[PDB]
Amino acid sequence: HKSEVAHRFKDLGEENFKALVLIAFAQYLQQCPFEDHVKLVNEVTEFAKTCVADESAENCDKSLHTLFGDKLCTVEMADCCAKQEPERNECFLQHKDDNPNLPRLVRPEVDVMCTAFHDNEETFLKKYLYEIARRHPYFYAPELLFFAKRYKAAFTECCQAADKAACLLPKLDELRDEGKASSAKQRLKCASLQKFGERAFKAWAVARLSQRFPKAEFAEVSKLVTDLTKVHTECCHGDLLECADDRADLAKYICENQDSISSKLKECCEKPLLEKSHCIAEVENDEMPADLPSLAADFVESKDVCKNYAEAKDVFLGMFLYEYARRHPDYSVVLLLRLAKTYETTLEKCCAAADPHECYAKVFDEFKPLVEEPQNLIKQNCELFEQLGEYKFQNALLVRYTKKVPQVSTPTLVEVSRNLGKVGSKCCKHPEAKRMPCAEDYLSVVLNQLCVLHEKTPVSDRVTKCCTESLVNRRPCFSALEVDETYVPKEFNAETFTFHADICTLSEKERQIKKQTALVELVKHKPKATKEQLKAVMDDFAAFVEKCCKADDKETCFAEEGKKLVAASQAA
Ligand SMILES: [Zn+2]
Repeated sequence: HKSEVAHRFKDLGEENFKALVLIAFAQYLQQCPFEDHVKLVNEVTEFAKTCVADESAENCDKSLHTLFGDKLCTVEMADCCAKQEPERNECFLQHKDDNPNLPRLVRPEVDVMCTAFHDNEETFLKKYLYEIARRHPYFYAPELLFFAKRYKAAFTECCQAADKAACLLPKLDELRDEGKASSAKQRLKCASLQKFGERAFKAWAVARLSQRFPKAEFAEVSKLVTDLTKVHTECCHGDLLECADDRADLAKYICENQDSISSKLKECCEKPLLEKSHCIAEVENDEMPADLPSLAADFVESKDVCKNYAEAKDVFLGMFLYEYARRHPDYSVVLLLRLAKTYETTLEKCCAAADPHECYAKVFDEFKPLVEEPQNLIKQNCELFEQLGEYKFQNALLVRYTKKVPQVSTPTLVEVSRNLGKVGSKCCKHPEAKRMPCAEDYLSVVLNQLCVLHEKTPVSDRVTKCCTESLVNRRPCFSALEVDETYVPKEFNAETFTFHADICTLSEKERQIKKQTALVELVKHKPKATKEQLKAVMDDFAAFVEKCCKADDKETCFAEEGKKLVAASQAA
């Protein structure tokens, strides 16, 4: 590398460069309007084109953070812009806002959108990136490019359809659902790297890829872990151009040699660049090879265990996890990492003592309770889900987690508990030998969100403990939280329980959030009421809404009949 800017302009290409730069600025300055970033991205692009012509031109020598940050600083920001590199980039990164409280964007009419798509395609698609990047500062940048590709394809197709709204809206809504999920899933990776370190990510990545590619050798898996670690490190540090290039190259590497890795990549490697990576990242598990011995020979019984461990602890323990993860796709990543830490801690205390086998021989016995514990949670909560349904299952978990940590803000409790309820719809449909991976690694994402949303405004000593103590053990920690006894009941507030005619016109998603926001506030006001008791109060609520939405005058029904609800409720 002689001049870093131009180099990335050739590798990635103008379309992707411009995109990735727009995403970079959007994530760092989330409050600034669209027209400002467009001007900055344009000026970097035009600048990069001079460096392509001449790598010896003025300022092309500078680093990408310097080039990016100087350009943002022509525009929170005033704090960071006082600084030099690299502390400025750390500032910018610290200043990322998870819930920026931008308005949930209202979509124009489909006829209006398809006009602007044809008349100004470049603008229309640029504004998509902008708006998603702004609300999801931790979004996997190369992924978001693929989202833009899908979003583009949607209009090319549905704008030339007989019915446009019937074509377009279910595609765009489906796409927004994936976005939120991807975003949350990626927010975990960054949190893992940034709060727990590069070992956490490396250990995570060994487990996940070993499960995925069991016919791959250890040395082959360890390479893909190094490459995948680098890619997310760079993406989570704001090196978006370098992340996307390195990710692209890890995809060409894999696809070149599927034989060394897996048999499931036949279809993925016959796809466009953006879609290619997505496919690999989300590929099914390859068939575990049949001729695999017991793990106990090399790792429990052998006479050179402490010898091979002491020679290379991270090599050896990486092999353990490799060997254990490749033959247990039924286990969750985070379950596997507990066992890798259980086996780690055994070898540290016991290689020291002069009787090594006597301790080390009965290690696998320690795993038994760690494997049953998640399986018990999934069997039980999926039972509950299948019995109630998503909405009521959310309502139950809402009561559960509010009773656990009633100090947490109501938007967070409601958003988290709602997303905890979605595990049921995602994972319980699958069979028992494929449930824990789905479920427990989803809960990792959703709990990380509680942690992240809570991190900025900490009001719960329990949530801080469970979030900080161990990345791997979080779900056990949170599950183990019994109902809080210290909590003083919050005093009745008439604004919280005064509802308006607005409720009738809303969506089914939007409607039930409001009702769930009440149910938390009920649990916050009256925490000693049972799960049965509260049902009867929310019963009367729903029927009150129902009759006032069929009213001639809706305004007056919601005001007058509403106060009789709060009177009758507060009594019981
Ligand atoms: Zn960086």
